[PDB]
Amino acid sequence: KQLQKDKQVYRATHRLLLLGAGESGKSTIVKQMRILHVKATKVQDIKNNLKEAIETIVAAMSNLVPPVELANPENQFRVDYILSVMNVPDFDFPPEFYEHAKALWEDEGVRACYERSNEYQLIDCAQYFLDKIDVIKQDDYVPSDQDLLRCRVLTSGIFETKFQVDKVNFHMFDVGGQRDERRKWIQCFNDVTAIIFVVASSSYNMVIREDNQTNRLQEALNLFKSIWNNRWLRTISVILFLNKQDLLAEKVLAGKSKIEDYFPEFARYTTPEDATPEPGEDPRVTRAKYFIRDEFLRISTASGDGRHYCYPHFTCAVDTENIRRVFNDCRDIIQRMHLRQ
Amino acid sequence: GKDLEVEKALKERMIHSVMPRIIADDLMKQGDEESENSVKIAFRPFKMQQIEEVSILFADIVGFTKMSANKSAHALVGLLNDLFGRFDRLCEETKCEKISTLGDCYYCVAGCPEPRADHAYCCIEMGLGMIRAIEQFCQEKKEMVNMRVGVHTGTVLCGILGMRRFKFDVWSNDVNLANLMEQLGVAGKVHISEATAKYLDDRYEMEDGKVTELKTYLIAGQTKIQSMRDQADWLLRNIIPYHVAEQLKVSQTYSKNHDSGGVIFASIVNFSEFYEENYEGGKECYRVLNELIGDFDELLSKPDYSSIEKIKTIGATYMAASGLNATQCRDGSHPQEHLQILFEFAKEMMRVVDDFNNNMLWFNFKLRVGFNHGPLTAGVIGTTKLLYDIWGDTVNIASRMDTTGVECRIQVSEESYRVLSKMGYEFDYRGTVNVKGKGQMKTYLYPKCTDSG
Ligand SMILES: Nc1nc2c(ncn2[C@@H]2O[C@H](COP(=O)(O)OP(=O)(O)OP(O)(O)=S)[C@@H](O)[C@H]2O)c(=O)[nH]1
Ligand SMILES: [Mg+2]
Repeated sequence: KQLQKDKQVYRATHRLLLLGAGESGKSTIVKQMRILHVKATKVQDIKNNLKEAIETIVAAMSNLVPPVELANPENQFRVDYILSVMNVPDFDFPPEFYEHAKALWEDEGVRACYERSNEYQLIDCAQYFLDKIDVIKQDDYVPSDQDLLRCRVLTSGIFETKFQVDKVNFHMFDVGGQRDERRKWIQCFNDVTAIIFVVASSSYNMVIREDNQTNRLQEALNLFKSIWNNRWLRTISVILFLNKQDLLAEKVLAGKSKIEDYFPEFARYTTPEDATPEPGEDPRVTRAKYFIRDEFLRISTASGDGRHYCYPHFTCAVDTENIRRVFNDCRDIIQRMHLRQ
Repeated sequence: GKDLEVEKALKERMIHSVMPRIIADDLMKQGDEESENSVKIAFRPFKMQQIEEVSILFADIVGFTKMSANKSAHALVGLLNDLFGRFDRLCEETKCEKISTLGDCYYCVAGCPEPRADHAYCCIEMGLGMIRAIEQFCQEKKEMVNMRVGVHTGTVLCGILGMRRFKFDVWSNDVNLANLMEQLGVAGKVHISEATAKYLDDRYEMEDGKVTELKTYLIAGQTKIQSMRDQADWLLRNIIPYHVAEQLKVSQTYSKNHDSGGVIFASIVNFSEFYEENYEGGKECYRVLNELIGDFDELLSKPDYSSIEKIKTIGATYMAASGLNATQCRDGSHPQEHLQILFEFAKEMMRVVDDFNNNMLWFNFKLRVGFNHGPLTAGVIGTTKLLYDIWGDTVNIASRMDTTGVECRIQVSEESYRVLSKMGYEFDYRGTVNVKGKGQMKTYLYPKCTDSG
């Protein structure tokens, strides 16, 4: 039949369903895993990232509570030029366009525009790729893995990606997370082992690309509550993640954002004693990241009845070593979980 | 004693009457006893193979009701069994697996379990044979009924969904496509698609038959036993209800008019736009669907829904009926109170899908229910191929009620409105529906303008 061993090597596979709202890092984390354990369109979609980023910047310059004004309005034509390429499906990416994007990226009114990136939708790899692609204005360069991991390509449908870990098979399901995709999840809720639930902790002061009227993190909490009690997942552990750590750190140490302004139950929140922060880690940032961890663990406290356990970690998906450590721990946990049957 | 093998022969007949020969013998190795654990928890279990390169053939009696006008409520079953028996004879002659008989419609697949390469030939040749057989019945019993035939080839996923009255069946966009192409097929001649002409190899009288209104064509020619008796009793109460299980013990066939009886068709509106086939055949969408249908089969097992019978489930559609246990009037009970409880079933199953919509994240199912009541005829089809089913005018009137229905609301027929109105429910007049076969009809939806207005 040759099917007995096939079934028994199936039963020896760890199914890691990646869930969590959009722009969180499911695709980034699975890119990370394949990098750690494993043809030219990539540069093109990186340039698409650049174009979309710079366009969102220049476009939102007019639609804030003040219209953002360039400190050097003599480059106004440049802005207009960028507004001219706004929707051109094909594009040659000329060098004059790149010089335009840079010359705008140097103005400080543009900078004050960018710093208010929470009042409008924007990709997270904008300020990075602007600077890093200024170097690759040429043509004969292929970008490093760091550029390939900050690459923002949209996820549309179940992407089943396999990999092995020292003689342990692994079959994970990268999944989209936007509202239109959330009907596709319930396909792959069958005998899945662990549900890596990615969350963007630095997305507490922004709004979703669904309706620009829901706090990204409040939305993520609603979705976590929704899949925590999902009557097909009242038996499967939710290895929570809290992705985008460094962005969160920069936001808190920036002092401009007020989490208590976005979430009222932070002012009367205390740092918990189970804190295990690395040396040289700000107590304010630490209190904040653990506040969000508590807001996610409360959801995993009021229900469940001890049939499924949430195992929150912390992670920065663009830090390969961070994913290495947290995934070794994940490997322990899912070794303990998969065998639970 | 030895009689155990007799009961196992019975159970084997029962299986062979609900699933193809192939998978019937496949389920006769009893290695994986997970169905044995269905006889005796998160996702209900089900098996559905996504098979490509199979043909589908539907065939509906043309002018059926005009024939079933004034039969004896028993001669109808007689002639119908004769017809489908000729059809099964042709199936074995032509090596093609029938699947079921949707009321008046009859349909088959050309080797889904055991694939074939001539399957288009097999299918349309069976179609031509069916034309011949209905033509011979037309001039044998002298009935003015021919049957329109439709064929479409492609990929289908075949399996079992449901717990009560489960039967091996097929599902796809291709199945529904063969269905509509039969619906658009002119009587007497097989109405085929581009997808089957693309390898018909032109060995037949090709005739490009446009619709009178995707490049379709037309063709016309050229001890230990207790477990076993338990399992067999369960499979039988599955395939046919209790009262017929009694009556069939002593009689070869079965047939029964029911002057009063209600029937509901609950069709999920937005399934075919929840079903995205980009995954592994998208059979996981059908897994979610089976998880739903499980909740209706669960509803059946309530106490007060004893008199309700799930007749069958036709793809996404769910077909239920009542007024079949009612065999004697009771002094303290009202006669047509059963129509209440069946109606309540409707309401409840509506509520059921809302529970399923709590566990369905950022998507909602919406089922429209059509309700009718009146006269009907229940019968049992084959011998060694048992198939309980009902026909009449309530069946088709309720089906065309539902198919013309509105989701999240119960479209009720007029006299059903009259009888239910006194029973406390408040309906709202919809207007007038143009029911194929009845022209204009007056309709009343159940919820008193549940939406805004
Ligand atoms: N700084 C930082 N940025 C991150 C991290 N993880 C993801 N990002 C950024 O967030 C953005 C969104 O990541 P992305 O890969 O699109 O998630 P996704 O799962 O694909 O989101 P979607 O497809 O469901 S909409 C990307 O620009 C990526 O660079 C992180 O750990 N640190
Ligand atoms: Mg993604």
